[PDB]
Amino acid sequence: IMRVLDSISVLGVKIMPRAHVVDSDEVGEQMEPTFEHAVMEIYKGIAGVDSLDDLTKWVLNSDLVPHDDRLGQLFQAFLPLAKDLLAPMARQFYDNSMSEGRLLTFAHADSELLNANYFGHLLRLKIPYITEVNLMIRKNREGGELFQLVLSYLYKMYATSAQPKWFGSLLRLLICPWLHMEKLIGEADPASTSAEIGWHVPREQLMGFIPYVSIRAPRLVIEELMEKNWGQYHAQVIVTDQLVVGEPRRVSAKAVIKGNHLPVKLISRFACFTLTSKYEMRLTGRGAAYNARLAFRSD
Amino acid sequence: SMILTQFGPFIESISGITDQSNDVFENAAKAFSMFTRSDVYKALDEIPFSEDAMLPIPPTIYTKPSHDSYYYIDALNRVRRKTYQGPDDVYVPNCSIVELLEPHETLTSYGRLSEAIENRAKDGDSQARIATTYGRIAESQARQIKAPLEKFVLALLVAEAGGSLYDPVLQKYDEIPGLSHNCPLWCFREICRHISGPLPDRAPYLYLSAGVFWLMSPRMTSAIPPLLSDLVNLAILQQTAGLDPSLVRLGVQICLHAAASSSYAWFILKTKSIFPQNTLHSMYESLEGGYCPNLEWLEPRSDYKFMYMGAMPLSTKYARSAPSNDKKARELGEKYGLSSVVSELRRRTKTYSKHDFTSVRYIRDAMACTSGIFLVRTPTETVLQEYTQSPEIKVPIPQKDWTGPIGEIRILKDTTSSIARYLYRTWYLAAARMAAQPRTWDPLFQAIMRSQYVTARGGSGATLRESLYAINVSLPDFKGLPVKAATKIFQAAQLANLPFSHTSVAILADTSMGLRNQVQRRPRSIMPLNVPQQQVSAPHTLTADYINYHMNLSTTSGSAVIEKVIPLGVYASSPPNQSINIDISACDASITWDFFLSVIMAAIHEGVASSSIGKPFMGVPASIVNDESVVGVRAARPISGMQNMIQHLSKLYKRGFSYRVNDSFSPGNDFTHMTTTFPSGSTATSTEHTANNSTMMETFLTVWGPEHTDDPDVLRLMKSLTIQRNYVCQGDDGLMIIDGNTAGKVNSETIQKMLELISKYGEEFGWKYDIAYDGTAEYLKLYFIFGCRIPNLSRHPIVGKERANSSAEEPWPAILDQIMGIFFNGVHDGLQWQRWIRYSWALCCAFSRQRTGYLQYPMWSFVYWGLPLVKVFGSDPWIFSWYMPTGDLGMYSWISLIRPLMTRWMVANGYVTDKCSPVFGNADYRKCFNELKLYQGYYMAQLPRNPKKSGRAAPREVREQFTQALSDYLMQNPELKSRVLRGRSEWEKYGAGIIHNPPSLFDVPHKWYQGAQEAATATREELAEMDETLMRARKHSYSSFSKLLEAYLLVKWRMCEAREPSVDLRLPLCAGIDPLNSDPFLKMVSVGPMLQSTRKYFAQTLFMAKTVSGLDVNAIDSALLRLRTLGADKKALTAQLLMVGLQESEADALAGKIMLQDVNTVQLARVVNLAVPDTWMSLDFDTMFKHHVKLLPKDGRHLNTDIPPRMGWLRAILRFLGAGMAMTATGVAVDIYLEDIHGGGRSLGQRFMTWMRQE
Amino acid sequence: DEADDATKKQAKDTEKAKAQVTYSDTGINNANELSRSGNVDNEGGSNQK
RNA sequence: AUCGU
RNA sequence: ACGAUUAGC
Repeated sequence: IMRVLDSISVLGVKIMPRAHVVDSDEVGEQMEPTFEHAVMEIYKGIAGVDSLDDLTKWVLNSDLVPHDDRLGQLFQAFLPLAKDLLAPMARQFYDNSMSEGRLLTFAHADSELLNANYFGHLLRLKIPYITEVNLMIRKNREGGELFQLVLSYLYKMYATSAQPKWFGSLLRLLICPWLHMEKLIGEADPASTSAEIGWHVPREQLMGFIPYVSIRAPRLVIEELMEKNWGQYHAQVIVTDQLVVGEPRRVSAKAVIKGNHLPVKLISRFACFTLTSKYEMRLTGRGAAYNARLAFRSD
Repeated sequence: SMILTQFGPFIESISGITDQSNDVFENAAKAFSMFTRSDVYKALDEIPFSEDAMLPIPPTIYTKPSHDSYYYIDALNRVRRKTYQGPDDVYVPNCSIVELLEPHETLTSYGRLSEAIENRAKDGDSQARIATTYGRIAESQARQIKAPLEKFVLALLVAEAGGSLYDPVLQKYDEIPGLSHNCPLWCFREICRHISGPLPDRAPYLYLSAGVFWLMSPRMTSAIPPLLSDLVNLAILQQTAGLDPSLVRLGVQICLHAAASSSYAWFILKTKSIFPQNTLHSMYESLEGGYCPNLEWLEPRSDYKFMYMGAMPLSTKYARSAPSNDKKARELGEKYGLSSVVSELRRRTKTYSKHDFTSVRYIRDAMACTSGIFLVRTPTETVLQEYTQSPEIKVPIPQKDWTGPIGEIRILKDTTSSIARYLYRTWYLAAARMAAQPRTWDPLFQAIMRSQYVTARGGSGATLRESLYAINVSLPDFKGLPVKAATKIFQAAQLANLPFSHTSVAILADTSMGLRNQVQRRPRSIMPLNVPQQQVSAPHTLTADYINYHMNLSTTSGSAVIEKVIPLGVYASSPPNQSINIDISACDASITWDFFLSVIMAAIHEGVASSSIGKPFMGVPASIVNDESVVGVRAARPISGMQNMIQHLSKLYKRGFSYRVNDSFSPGNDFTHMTTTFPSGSTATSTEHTANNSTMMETFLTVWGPEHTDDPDVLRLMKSLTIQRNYVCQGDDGLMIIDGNTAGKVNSETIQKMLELISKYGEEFGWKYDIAYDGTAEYLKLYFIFGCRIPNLSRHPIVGKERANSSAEEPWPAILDQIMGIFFNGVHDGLQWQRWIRYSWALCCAFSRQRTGYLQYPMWSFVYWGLPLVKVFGSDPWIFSWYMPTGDLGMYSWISLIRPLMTRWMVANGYVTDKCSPVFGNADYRKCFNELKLYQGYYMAQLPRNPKKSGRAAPREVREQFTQALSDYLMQNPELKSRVLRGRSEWEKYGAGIIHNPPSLFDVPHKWYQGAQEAATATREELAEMDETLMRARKHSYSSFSKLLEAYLLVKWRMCEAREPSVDLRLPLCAGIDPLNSDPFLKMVSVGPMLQSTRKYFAQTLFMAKTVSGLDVNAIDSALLRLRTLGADKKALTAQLLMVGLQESEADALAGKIMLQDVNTVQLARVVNLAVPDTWMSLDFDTMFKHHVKLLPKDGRHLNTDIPPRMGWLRAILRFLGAGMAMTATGVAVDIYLEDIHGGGRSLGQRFMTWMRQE
Repeated sequence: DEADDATKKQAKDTEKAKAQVTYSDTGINNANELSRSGNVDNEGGSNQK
């Protein structure tokens, strides 16, 4: 789905590239023992097992259906690791990712995001397909396939009790509105329709526009957008870095919103926009903190 | 000796040596006012100390590192302190501060935080931000004292200059070592001397209104300002309680070790259970005697009916069978370098083998020796440490055990194997029994419950307006008027016309922060929810109230020791029936949406379904929401208003909470935080906490327990007790009672195994029970051993006061009120009565004068405030006790006690008048009282002690639309408005102004406006008006007293025979009271303690259980009783009750009932403004009011004390008139007989009626 | 003690805190039960030495 | 939380 | 352009 969503474009924008997206394994991949390796070494302290394969045999019967008592016993050892070895690092990583841009984050369990104090919209999604057989066909996922099945069961039971909506809602929200914009203003002039919003650091800051959202809409819509006051939306911007390797000279910035957030009905219902975007300043020297405000520039 | 030379007469006045007059008091007050701090320290240096007062001082308190190596900057541009010892090392470091000081002008030797670093932090430097955060945090730590400490030190010096005091009852001087044996005071002097050094100034720091100044010196650190207050507290407690020197020396050693450590607050938090765990938890390893109360509390349990039946001797087999507390105590003493103190305590504890007074006093001293200060830390750190923990659920509810979603709620099928089924069943039955039960639909009930949360206090209105404007809906604003714009009343006025659909967006708003410090405990953060967010959680708190009222055995007790369940602790601490203390650690983060809220919302949702269709609840219309309940088909399932409430609350609980933190101690530290902890400061928190505690304990005792146990004896024990019989829970804490069998007390091993089972059981759903099995009882911070209360002195500091923000302190009358509160707290804690009275008078004199001209309060005002007086008019010293009623009754009591000597004293010196007075005779009491300033003090004490910023000028029609908004908000249902209009109609028809100000629902908006305007800063003109009012009251001359006091003085009494004892004289009921403390011991032995909870007994007196906020039930009942006594037609009472909002039939029936019935003395007393003083509420006053005060004289009817059959309510007033005298005098409470009424019963009743026709 | 050990072994075999089937909570008094141990020799003496 | 700076 | 903001009982 990431590969498919990467190759999606309607107007002169990219909807969801292979960026602005954090993989579920990416939260715990950057540790000296990974979380997968950490939970691999769990047969120690459990009687009657001496290896990961022995643990998989002991916890899974011939039916490949989990034995309730044994898996419930094993969760009592799994949970302390997920509540002491993962949660602080996950919180730090999520906060860092939120600081340097607005990104869509994928996670395996609801409690994984909740216990890390994630600051964002929480969506629970399910797919029609059977995930267990997909795990059983996949290979080389750092350990045994039966280990993957048991670990998936552990994350499933770890999650809280709440009804997950279907993936169709999010996918339709992400894709469908843009096609109507292509139908309407695809024939229209590009520069006349194009518009964007971003932070505006004042010129008299010796050592700038950092886009926040981009709106593609008919000319009348953006003309209506112009006079709306993008004020009382302050943020502290820390922008110091070597150039991000890129098509244009562009350094990366870090903005944190202190006041409220942008209401979507304040933007429009007649105009589409982008859900995720990275932060980078449009232009060297050192960096500092500037209390900037929003601004709406167009052609 | 300079203290003697400058204070000679005053010590003799307040030590029972000579008479106590006003001129000496005023001269001493002036001398207190003009007394420099350096002079205080010189007088301190004049003290000729001795050995036994000297304890070595480590050299490492002064030499400390800097602050840079303790803080850092993390991601998101936030300032926080790096930790060196675990995750709790987030308190104030003990590092030096000298390099951050710039000298202040007008005095060279003092300085404050530099403005250069402040600006360099403001514009964005990192090190400057760290330095200013450290400086502000140290300022906040140093600013935790009521008043400049030198005033308290000087007051102690003046009070203790008197020496030993004679005891009228014991007929001997009190053997207490003088100031030469005061270790903490010597430590204070040594620390001040070492810090001051060559510099002429001697004060380490000076405490101003807003901010304090530091005396720069290389030996100055940040641990000094709490250490000084701690030592002064210890010295005052030693002087006023007779603490033995050894325990105080140990406490000072602990305090110095805490100061010398890395962090004072962190060390004192880590070592806060040294004394209570070595002494209270380890006595009576071997018993040989003593007496314990033989309490027995009746089978009616929800009413707390306790009975006392003598005292039984202690057998040898009633020793301490609890597991030994030696290993962990020794390990803790070894870890923190306190081995000597722990060893001394353990060795000293074992020497007490009899349950006499001495052991209880030793326990009291040990518990008092702990350090009581208000711990402080940066808000961004308490937020990050308290709101990030989450529960650990090891066996969660299986996913297959739920169903399709009813909107955002899934009902849990009763086929589940999880333990949540019983919780769901209990909450479901509670919700159903609520919904069927009919009082929840009368409009008055809805109005009351909607006005519960509308209070003149902040509720995060800025977030509300931001969220509500995010949807382009505009709310009115009010400008130019002086009301506060950051209170929930403002929000209620703003949310009047708006419907629920528009305001439903604000439910998901981000709550603002709150904070308040606490003694020897980490500070608690509080999140106030906006008005609709309080509104949406009404069914939750209501069904929790139902659970706590009917299903379980629990209490919702009050704040003070007087309004608490003391008997239950006395019963649970008796040796035959040992008890278990159960506490839940971090209950705020305990309940989340995974288990508890998930079960509870569904239980409430389908609890009300089949009982209330339609019939919208308060301000929440009914609505429609689909469900996918059964297999594939989905219905529309119309829901009531309460269920829409539940849906909104369920989305709020499922998503979580957003918590804005914008502190002031750290610049550039504003951010937001998402947390899953249940909100504190909401309406429903404590009720649901207690309900869940009771339900989980019950299900453990029933189903989970026996399913996970093997031994037969533990099973026999577990099948025997249930929460309805022996379990009492209030919020976080709880207490369980194990009753004794025929063969003594239950075996300890079974209890230990059961506690292990409880610990195992609690971790399944994310709870960590903090269980202590020590043979004692703890509940609501009350300590009992062997049926004897123990007041924790250190938990009530004398100089401490919590302050979260950096706001300036209130003016001088506020500190007067605070001193009076300190005296009352000392009264409740049982100090040495003579010494405590003397020290209270010393503080009284010290804080009695303030300049602007100068203003002074004559002593008599302070006497009217309730402080007893020692020796006046040449009477016997130490003749009045502090059970004196405060207020008018109190003046009457002592004046009538000492009247025949007052007249003689007046006549003996130049006060003679030919006119004869029925009260004082031929003595010119008018001129004498005017000269003595007694009238001036009596009248000035009644003036308000806060600026009259209420009533400030406001532009018109703006206040009018404001009041209209509150009126519309209060009364949305037309029928209630119709009731109020009717009540006014028949009130105009019948009331005819018989009572001047009848309470009504239309005046609630006015009271709310006044209260909302009150919570604001007062301009200089308001303070000027207040001082002018005090000056005018002082300068004026008054002809006579108030009408009530003159009416009281017409009554004469006689005291023949003392009561027979009600408690055995060898039974220790409470610490601090013993033969060494004659007055409280004799008072309690003669009268007796109250064996019934005061809350229910006071509740049964009221006619109406509760009323709308902004009105007083006491006021309503007083108006009703005035309209009975002053003759009025029944219709007047019906109109009044209609104006309160009661329905016409019920109002008529209640008025008819009230017309003819008689009521107990308390309610009748309220008719003339009399209530039981808060001091008496610790004793059994009801029996004295009923039996031991007899209106019939001891020699039959006198034809003068003839109460008419009309105005029969006079008996209650006479009962308090007698009881005040019976309780004021020292020694044994004495039976008191009515003697004479001057003008006659009918004349006195006419005087009371002509006063009632006022106000 | 040997019956208690058997009960614990059954509890482990069942994977619960308490086994439903127990050999120690039996209501029948069985104080005369003797189980073979190494205390007594074949001749009838005790193996103190 | 704008007239205090 | 910055600034004297908070629970419930």
